[PDB]
Amino acid sequence: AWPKVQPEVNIGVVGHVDHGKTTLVQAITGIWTSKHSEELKRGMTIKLGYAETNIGVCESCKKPEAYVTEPSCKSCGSDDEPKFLRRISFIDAPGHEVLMATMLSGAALMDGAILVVAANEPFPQPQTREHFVALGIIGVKNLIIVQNKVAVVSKEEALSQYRQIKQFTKGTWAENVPIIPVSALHKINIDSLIEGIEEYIKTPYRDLSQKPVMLVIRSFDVNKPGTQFNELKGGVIGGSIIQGLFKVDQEIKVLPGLRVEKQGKVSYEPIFTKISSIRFGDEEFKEAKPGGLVAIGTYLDPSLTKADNLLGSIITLADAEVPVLWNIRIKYNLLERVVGAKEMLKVDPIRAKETLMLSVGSSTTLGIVTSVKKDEIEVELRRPVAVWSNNIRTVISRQIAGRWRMIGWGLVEI
Ligand SMILES: Nc1nc2c(ncn2[C@@H]2O[C@H](COP(=O)(O)OP(=O)(O)CP(=O)(O)O)[C@@H](O)[C@H]2O)c(=O)[nH]1
Ligand SMILES: [Mg+2]
Ligand code: NA
Repeated sequence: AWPKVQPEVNIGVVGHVDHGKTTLVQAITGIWTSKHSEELKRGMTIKLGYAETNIGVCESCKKPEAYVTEPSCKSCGSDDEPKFLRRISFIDAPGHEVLMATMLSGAALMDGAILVVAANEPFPQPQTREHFVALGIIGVKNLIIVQNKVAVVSKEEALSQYRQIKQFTKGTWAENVPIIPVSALHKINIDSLIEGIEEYIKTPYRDLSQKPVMLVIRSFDVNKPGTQFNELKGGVIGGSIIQGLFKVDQEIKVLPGLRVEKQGKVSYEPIFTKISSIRFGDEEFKEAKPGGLVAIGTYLDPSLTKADNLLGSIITLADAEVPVLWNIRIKYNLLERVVGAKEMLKVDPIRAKETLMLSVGSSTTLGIVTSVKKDEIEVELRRPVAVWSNNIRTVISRQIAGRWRMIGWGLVEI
């Protein structure tokens, strides 16, 4: 039988609005990632979506069909069990331009990515570009480009767009990135995509001796309403471990922590707690490593974790030394153009006292520029940010025409 293990790798799913990211994840995993009522109602991804699957291979059968997502080789005429390869998981990002920040958050959790390009829409759409560039900037470079919805266009049209994609990636880090055509909705050529995932998105090496750091994207109260107080379960915090590993019963802290109000005056203080449980999907474990989205059960009052209250926090061991900063210095570079805009726009240089949006790990924070130089800016933040290492990538956004747009990136210097 196949072992029950945590996912060992995170694959982002990005691309322009309605190009079929969520349906693609469903075609691969059998799971629809949209869990929130507002998402199902409006017909869009809003929060980061998540889904897991095992990946195996039928060793006597021919590829790519030999690749499977369940322990069966019957589809190639074998009664033998397929060889288990690994468990993988998907970080399903929203495509809407207004939700770019959320994509950025998700990108901090990705080991690799699939860029979904609809074959029946003109390439390259604004968020195709913005997500692509974001991936490059952040360093998520194990990329597969998927042409989705090919079953509604002729082979000729698909090939025309394929040529466009090669032209686009030529001269960039993605020049030799593979392009794989599928229909997510009708489940066509999915096997080729699985094969591509095995070939192009290897599980990266993990140095488990590093200090444990988890980036937080979820937090919730798992109690049913009208639950008896003496049966109230502790708050749960969800996210991905980007380095090291966590274990049940470890003393941990959430940084920057909780918002404290003292007569209108606002500060943040670390939340200290203890790991009471560890879960990936429907399975419980004793330890949690990079790869997958983990649910950390704690002894926290559920009111503290309710409704993603802790989104953008990090979790570390209680004794870790981590700067929590209300001002940061960033060694930066700007893009030439606002790639996410419908109409072409040049990026203006950073101006003093300008308000910018900074993406750091899973966090998104507004700040005011207090110093501008050619290679460096300094920023006074509205809320503090936890900086767990030197030279963490940040992505810089500017409000253009009422919309926050990515305009550059940098390294947080401590
Ligand atoms: N014809 C066809 N339609 C598809 C395919 N994949 C998705 N769609 C359609 O596109 C629409 C949006 O699909 P969805 O998977 O939600 O796209 P999405 O990119 O996740 C939307 P968002 O950007 O808000 O997260 C749906 O009507 C869906 O049926 C496909 O392979 N072929
Ligand atoms: Mg979606
Ligand atoms: Na990564």
